[PDB]
Amino acid sequence: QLHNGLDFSAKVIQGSLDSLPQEVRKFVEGNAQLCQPEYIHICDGSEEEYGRLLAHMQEEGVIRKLKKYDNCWLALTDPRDVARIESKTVIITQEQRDTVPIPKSGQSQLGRWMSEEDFEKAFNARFPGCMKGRTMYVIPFSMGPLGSPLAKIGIELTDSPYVVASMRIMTRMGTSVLEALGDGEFIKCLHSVGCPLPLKKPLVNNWACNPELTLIAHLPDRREIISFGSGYGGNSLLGKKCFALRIASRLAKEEGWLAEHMLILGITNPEGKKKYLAAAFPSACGKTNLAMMNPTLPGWKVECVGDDIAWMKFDAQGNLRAINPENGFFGVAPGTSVKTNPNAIKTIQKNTIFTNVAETSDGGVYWEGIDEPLAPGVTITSWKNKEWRPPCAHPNSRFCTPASQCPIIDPAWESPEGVPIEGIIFGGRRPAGVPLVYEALSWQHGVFVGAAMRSEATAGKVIMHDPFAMRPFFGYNFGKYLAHWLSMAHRPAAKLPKIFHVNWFRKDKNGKFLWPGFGENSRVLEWMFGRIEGEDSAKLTPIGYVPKEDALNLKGLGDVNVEELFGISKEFWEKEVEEIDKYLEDQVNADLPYEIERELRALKQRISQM
Ligand SMILES: O=C(O)c1ncccc1S
Ligand SMILES: [Cl-]
Ligand SMILES: [Mn+2]
Ligand SMILES: [Mn+2]
Ligand code: NA
Repeated sequence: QLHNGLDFSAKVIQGSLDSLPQEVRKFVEGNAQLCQPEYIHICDGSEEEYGRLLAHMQEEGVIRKLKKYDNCWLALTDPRDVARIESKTVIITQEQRDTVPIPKSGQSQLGRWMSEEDFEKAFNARFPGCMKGRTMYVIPFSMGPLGSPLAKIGIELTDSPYVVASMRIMTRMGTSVLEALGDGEFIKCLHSVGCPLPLKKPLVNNWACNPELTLIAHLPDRREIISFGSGYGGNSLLGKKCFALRIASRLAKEEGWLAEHMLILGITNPEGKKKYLAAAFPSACGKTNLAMMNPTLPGWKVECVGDDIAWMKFDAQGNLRAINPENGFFGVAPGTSVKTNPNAIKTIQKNTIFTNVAETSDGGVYWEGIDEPLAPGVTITSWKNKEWRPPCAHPNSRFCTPASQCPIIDPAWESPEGVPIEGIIFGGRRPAGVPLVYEALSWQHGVFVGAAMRSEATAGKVIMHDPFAMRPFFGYNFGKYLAHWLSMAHRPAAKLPKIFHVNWFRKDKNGKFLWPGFGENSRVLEWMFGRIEGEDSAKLTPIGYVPKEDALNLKGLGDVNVEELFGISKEFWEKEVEEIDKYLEDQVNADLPYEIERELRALKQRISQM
């Protein structure tokens, strides 16, 4: 070198550039050159590092300690920066069609592509000098149990201590990961809040962000994730959606596995027999509630493996093995109660970071639907830091908690070979037409059932399509994703799990729920379990198998109207098939696989014979 080269050794405040794997050092030093951080901190993952970082954020006004609990914290954000922004989330590939199908008549709802050239301009308009005056933290992290053959490693560079703390909870991170990685391949994750010092614009609520320039980008062919201007959740904790669904789904396709928006639970019947099930419901639905269910049926146990993302690969015996690539739960707070989710309420009482919830005057947390009366003189500060009376919490407010703290965490939740999935459940909120539960007729049918998923949006009401619960998350062309799932039927040895669809939301003509739900949903899981064992507990219908009369355990429920709850109307299903047809034709178009068109035609045909 003729001067100091591009050596940032002088600016390292923890760790050593010399001890990094060569390619990790290149990634760090290149981005230090580009972003111009004041310091580089190579994270170790230690409790001391974590404790110190939290104390520091506290000193800078960035988080508040919640004094009601053991080591819990609260962040309140700039209200411009509160959620994933789909319209600023993009995937870059040489060809648009590889990322999203070319729709027939409308705009695609299945992803957003950006050209390499357009992304380069965007990147150049954002990242140069963006970390000036700030520490660049280097977060080495594993998605999956450390050293599992199903795990994948990333390195996230960030200028946000809040991301570092949250990534500690949500991933495995620190020195052990760098040691596991060695000279292997990793996903390159670059994040900045986009507020270099000295600040050009007002800092709101001690929450650095750059809303106008917010851009969450994915470069699967480069194995890169590049995210600018949001400090929040799925935009900044790059392991979760960006890596573990978007990038990972593309890797899965290359490699023969599946990366999916599914909870994983273990269910044990009164005789001690255990199965694992995976379930995909829209983000707005109760995946966490199901994954941590407290079953009402005596002798049944539910244990949680994960509440969000599943990586699944057929092993050499044909079993579908699943891991939770996450290390925590990043759960939507509102609606979490002792009634809807007692085990979640337990988990979050220790060592948890909350974002955009309300705070009680006794240093506790609160939100819509917490269903917990407040003591005599206890008042509320809203998530906007103002006094509040009976929203107090933002609808996308969150808890971020260690998975190991769940009182019903599955004993195998970190087993490196994964847990054997025997059923895959799809579901959506449908106030009419759709039965409580049905079973797919075949693998191909089951893939169609995934494809056809629809759900009532939270509020007049709209019923939206959300195939496989993956609509915001596909890493590549959804047609090709469907072909990938279909291909599993031709894999030698593969034991294809049974596929089900559920709906907890069916209403009578007065708008009253026909099914009580919550822990009563264990009655549906019981039926599934028996069907997997080969029990003759099903009746054939045009849409699939439903429970026979008297097959569902209704003991304890009184008079459940199973007649209406399992009613199938020709008129409803005629309309439903037409809406699914028009949707797949438009959105998937030339990339719709033959077998999915065949399943659509077959369902139309069975409905025609009613
Ligand atoms: O809330 C519902 O009723 C529901 N049921 C099944 C699957 C997803 C949801 S959101
Ligand atoms: Cl989010
Ligand atoms: Mn999710
Ligand atoms: Mn086939
Ligand atoms: Na704040």
